Amino acid sequence: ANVSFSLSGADSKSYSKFITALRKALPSKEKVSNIPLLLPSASGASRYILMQLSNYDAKAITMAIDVTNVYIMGYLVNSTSYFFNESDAKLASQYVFKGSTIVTLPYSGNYERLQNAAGKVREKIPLGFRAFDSAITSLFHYDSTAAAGAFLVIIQTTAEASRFKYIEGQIIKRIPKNEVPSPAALSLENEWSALSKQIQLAQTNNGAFRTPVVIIDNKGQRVEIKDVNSKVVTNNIKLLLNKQNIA
Ligand SMILES: *[C@@H]1O[C@H](CO)[C@@H](O)[C@H](O)[C@H]1NC(C)=O
Ligand SMILES: *[C@@H]1O[C@H](CO)[C@@H](O)[C@H](O)[C@H]1NC(C)=O
Ligand SMILES: *[C@@H]1O[C@H](CO)[C@@H](O)[C@H](O)[C@H]1NC(C)=O
Repeated sequence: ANVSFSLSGADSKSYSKFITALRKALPSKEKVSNIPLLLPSASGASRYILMQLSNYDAKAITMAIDVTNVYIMGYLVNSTSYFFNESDAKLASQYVFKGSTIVTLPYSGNYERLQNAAGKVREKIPLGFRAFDSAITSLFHYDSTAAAGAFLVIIQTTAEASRFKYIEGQIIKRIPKNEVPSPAALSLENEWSALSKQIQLAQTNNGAFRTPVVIIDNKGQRVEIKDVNSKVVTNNIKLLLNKQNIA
């Protein structure tokens, strides 16, 4: 695997080192406003990196991540791989976990689909170390009725934390006790592509966003980000979705 993390003996520093390693494992040819810009495209196997995760009992699964968007495609346990039911995952299955028995999951990997499958919205799914441990166990034995919920936990704990310092911070605060994420965290998840797009457009607009991005803050209030001097841009977002993959 290109990156790996083990919950056994982990603390806030080992988690942060892992997230930092995930961010550096993603290819990038340039930075925009000091933030690494993801590749507009990649071909073959080079389009994916592998992330190995082990729970407290040392049971491990390996997940494949699409480097152009940090989306999880599927995962491998024993000699069976499971991929989301969507075209990008179907393509990924042609290049990773070669030789494994490929199982197609009954849902795609976007949040709306996963929430419906799990029967619960992100606002009510606890995150933290024990939740992470529990999610890995569910996928390790492929408990089909818990998989969607397990993906919701893992995606936010890895992919979303790699995209935003604030979300990385949310997991750290939840190490001693699981707790649902804040509305602010979910707001950043939903606006990642919009923020990525505006930061790139701002480059030929003297730092100002063409269209303000609206999120909600830690106090539950509506806040507008309209320029690259915002704290969200200088000290929060850590990866940018390439504009060619937005609109
Ligand atoms: C990820 O690991 C694979 C397998 O060793 C390697 O071929 C590939 O170059 C790595 N990708 C990156 C960008 O680290
Ligand atoms: C995947 O989704 C398609 C519709 O987009 C459906 O026809 C197919 O049966 C699904 N496969 C699985 C594994 O559920
Ligand atoms: C993988 O093998 C382990 C050890 O036999 C087993 O506990 C686990 O359920 C298997 N996972 C799947 C999804 O088959």
